[PDB]
Amino acid sequence: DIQMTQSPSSLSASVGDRVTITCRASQDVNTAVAWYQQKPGKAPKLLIYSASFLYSGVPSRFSGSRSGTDFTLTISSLQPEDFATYYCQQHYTTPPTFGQGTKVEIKRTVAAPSVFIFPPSDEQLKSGTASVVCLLNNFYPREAKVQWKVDNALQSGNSQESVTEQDSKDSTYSLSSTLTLSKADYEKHKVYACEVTHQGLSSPVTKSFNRG
Amino acid sequence: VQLVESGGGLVQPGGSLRLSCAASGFNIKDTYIHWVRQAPGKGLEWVARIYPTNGYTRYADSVKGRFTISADTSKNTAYLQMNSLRAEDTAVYYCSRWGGDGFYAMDYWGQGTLVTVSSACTKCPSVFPLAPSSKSTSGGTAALGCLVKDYFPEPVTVSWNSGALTSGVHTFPAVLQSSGLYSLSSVVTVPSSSLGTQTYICNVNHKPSNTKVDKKVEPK
Repeated sequence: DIQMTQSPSSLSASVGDRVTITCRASQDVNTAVAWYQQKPGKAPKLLIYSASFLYSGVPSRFSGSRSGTDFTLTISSLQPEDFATYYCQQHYTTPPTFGQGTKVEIKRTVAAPSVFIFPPSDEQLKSGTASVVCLLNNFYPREAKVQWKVDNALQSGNSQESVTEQDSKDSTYSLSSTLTLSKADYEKHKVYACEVTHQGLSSPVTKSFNRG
Repeated sequence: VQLVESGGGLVQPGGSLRLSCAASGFNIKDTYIHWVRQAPGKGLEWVARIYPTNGYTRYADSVKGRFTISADTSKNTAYLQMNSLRAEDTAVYYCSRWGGDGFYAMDYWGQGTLVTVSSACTKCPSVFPLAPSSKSTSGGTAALGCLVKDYFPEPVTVSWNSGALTSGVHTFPAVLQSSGLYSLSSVVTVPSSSLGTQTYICNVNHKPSNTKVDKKVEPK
């Protein structure tokens, strides 16, 4: 199997920057290489065919080049909508092999999250369980710390986080943290709080509510 | 030109499943058809290919002896028969063509079909509102949403106001809870002044259990 060694695995650059993604084919594959762009939850889209030909409809800022066994995809002026995982593919021999992919992230100015807290619904409480949700909206960088405190007790092992993929227009992330307790455990406490630590915040922000 | 996959879903380990790839706007007899898969959070992996006119096929070593690709040229459809499915076969399966004037790359792909190889069973989601409150405001902007909980297998889709509300919407990637069931929230930031005036309804769809839920999210 001809390996397509893609590098780097991840990449972060500002808008307007020139980004270069390389694939070193372990064997000669002449110009039989294609480049694909994959947005989260979507099918890959063809960018470059035959190592250097721009596929119809693809912006001119994308370019492909071959230099022996090394192939490159260049985005001359990185745009916010270029957040995606890029993959090279050789089709010289069977099996057609894909590179491991390159995750391209867009650098932007620091943006503090807007924090929101959501108590469990009465419908869910009736059903005997309590989920408390904390939302961190539109922030940059991705690194954020969310701590749950139930009557000042730091919670551990009873919450789960989810982070959205970078926004294609404003380059921010969003995060949800869900604290799960039984209705019985939930009714034994009063203040439910989520404390957020982020680069855009002077000091940690706390959002909370009193049960009732 | 369009490629449309169907047939994905939950199947037990050792089980069998046949995926379909219905092509339109072109003749599959003129092109090669490929199957490419992607495990959750992983990269792309070519699985199989066929030349429908003469039925010549090729497979990846990871699926050889268990998967079979075929085609019905009158129906303009290709198939992926999967036998003895393993947990490692869980992935979104895409079909693709090798076409054009001289592209010889995969120019058109299908939307994909998720195949879950698990001994667990189907659970529809429980949908609860994430009500906008005084604790869900931030200077003229309120947040509201829906918690889509305890479903299996993936996926679920969420939309707001039948697709009329898209800006400010964030549907989070599902997470697997300790129970082995998925959970996610879909939130939207709206003007605080719209709370008692605009109606907000989340439309949840869980095709694996034929479930469609429309939950109205009211302040309180």
